[PDB]
Amino acid sequence: MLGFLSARQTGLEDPLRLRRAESTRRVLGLELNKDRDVERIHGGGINTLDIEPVEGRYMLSGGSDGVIVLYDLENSSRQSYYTCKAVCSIGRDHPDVHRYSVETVQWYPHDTGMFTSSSFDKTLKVWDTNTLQTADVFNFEETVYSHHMSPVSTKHCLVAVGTRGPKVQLCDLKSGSCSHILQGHRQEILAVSWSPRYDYILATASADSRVKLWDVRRASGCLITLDQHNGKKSQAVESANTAHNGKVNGLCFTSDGLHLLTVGTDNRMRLWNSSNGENTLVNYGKVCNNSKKGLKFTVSCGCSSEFVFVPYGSTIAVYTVYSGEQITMLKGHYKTVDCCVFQSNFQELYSGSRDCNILAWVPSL
Amino acid sequence: MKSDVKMSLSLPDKNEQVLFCRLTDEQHKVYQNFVDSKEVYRILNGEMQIFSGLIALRKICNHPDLFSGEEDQFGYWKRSGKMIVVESLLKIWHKQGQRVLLFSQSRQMLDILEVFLRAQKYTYLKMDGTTTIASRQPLITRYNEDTSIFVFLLTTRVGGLGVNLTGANRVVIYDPDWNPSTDTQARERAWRIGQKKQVTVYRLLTAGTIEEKIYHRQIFKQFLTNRVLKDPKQRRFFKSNDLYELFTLTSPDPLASSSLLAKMRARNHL
Repeated sequence: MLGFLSARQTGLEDPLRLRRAESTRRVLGLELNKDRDVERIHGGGINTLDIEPVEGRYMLSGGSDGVIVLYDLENSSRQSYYTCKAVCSIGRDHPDVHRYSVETVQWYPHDTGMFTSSSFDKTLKVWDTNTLQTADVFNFEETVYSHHMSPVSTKHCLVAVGTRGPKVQLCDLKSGSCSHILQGHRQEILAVSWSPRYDYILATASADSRVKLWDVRRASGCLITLDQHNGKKSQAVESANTAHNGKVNGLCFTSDGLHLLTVGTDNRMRLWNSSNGENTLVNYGKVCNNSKKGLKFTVSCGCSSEFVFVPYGSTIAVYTVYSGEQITMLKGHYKTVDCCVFQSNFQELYSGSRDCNILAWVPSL
Repeated sequence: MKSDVKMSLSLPDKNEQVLFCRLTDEQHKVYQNFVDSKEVYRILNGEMQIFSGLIALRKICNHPDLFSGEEDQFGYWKRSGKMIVVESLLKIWHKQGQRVLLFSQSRQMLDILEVFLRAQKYTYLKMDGTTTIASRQPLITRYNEDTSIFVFLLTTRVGGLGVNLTGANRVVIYDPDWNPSTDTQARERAWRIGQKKQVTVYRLLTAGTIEEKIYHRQIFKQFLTNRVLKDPKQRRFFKSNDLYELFTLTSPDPLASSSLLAKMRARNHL
């Protein structure tokens, strides 16, 4: 490294080099921090985590017991050891607490004052963070597997909601209009994800092994259906053009939004060109998932090389996105891992799991 | 609507008078009898279709063509009150040298109106679904091009729907419909761009009969359309309960998440 400091100091390399190279080095050194803990408040498994996009200070967490916990990730104590204390909590006694498992929880992008949470009680509740009261409730006729707000939409404030119904619901938080539906899937939609690049592109993955990208502005159905083979097995599209050979229970756009990572119960991850849905043929080997619900996985941001952190049974498997090389498998959970979320400021990873624990992975040294 | 553009487009004055016609003696008798008839009673019991009754009632209010009664041939004007009113109006307007546009939801009644206008010296041009389609646009153009043609009988179904009839000045809606949109487009045939003369709309209705209840229906519909097209603060239609007692005769005499949450709280406070 001292070469890196000297190169930054003398202008030989752009400081961007030291940032990104060091960010990468930090990601490769991710290790279970026993010098950091997260306060145990979930009686049930953690299904979802969400670090706020602005300032990355707070984390939401949704449990199988229906409670939403709001953690503070800043070490406000002077010690080197600290527990991420829980600021608020939608507990068992809150009048608005979810009746069943909270399946997704998300900060409103652009502002920390509001977050949204969807459950198996068939509701997507919008919360005022400050008063911690629901501002809105959208009821669905069918259990919600995942929702997602656009990280980029300064213009629209739609929430895409995937339920066991075959239809994708768009809920407009600006005047509450939960009628709009995207039609074209055939089984439960297990994962929805807005593009981080395009304001109105939504990718939706379903148990029918198909992933569709939508232009929700458009009135003419899906843009693209991801196809494993890109045409080697080509059929008049009625059942072909499956992204996977099982259910597709996970979606994640890469940071710059130019590629799409899908994980399905064929124990594969694929990398897709988000513009024409073409398969890049990145291998990734075998990625064990048998989750019957959505599988929440993330990518890294602001490193020399992009990484994807995928729950792999009871571990987090780290892969290089564009080459497939498995960096490492982070082994610290006791039961299957449900969600991992990436803290882009410090290359920290938080992962919840069915054993009612949230483990912080921080770079070593 | 034609209020956000009126100052920027300069249309002439429009009027929407309504006339509550009074049913004549023979008309009253046939109506009073048929409401008391066993057929209406059975319809009230739901034994068969209501539509038959509604047709019959509308016909009665429209002319006694249930039963036909020299100078008392079928389609006689004096036999039905609305025709008396039409006579008076067309008389005054013909004296005004003005072009009239008379609409009727029915087609056979348009025929009785036609024979009437023969009985008068009113030069008309009739246009319904039976008039040939190819002769349609030339008929409209003809009526619009010269003022010789005085009145213009029209069935509302072809008479509405995109034809331009700026030539006519006075519009009278002779027969109500269950559909407000029908009569609305009918009356709106005149008051368009290019109407360089004032136009008034007369809705001829039979007080206390079926036609008033149909009027109530189409008002309630119009309010429902207003509640969702022009503004949701519509006033509740308090006049009627709108039941199946319409068979009676009762003649007169980025948003920063606080704007969002504020908006949400507003909506969910209601």
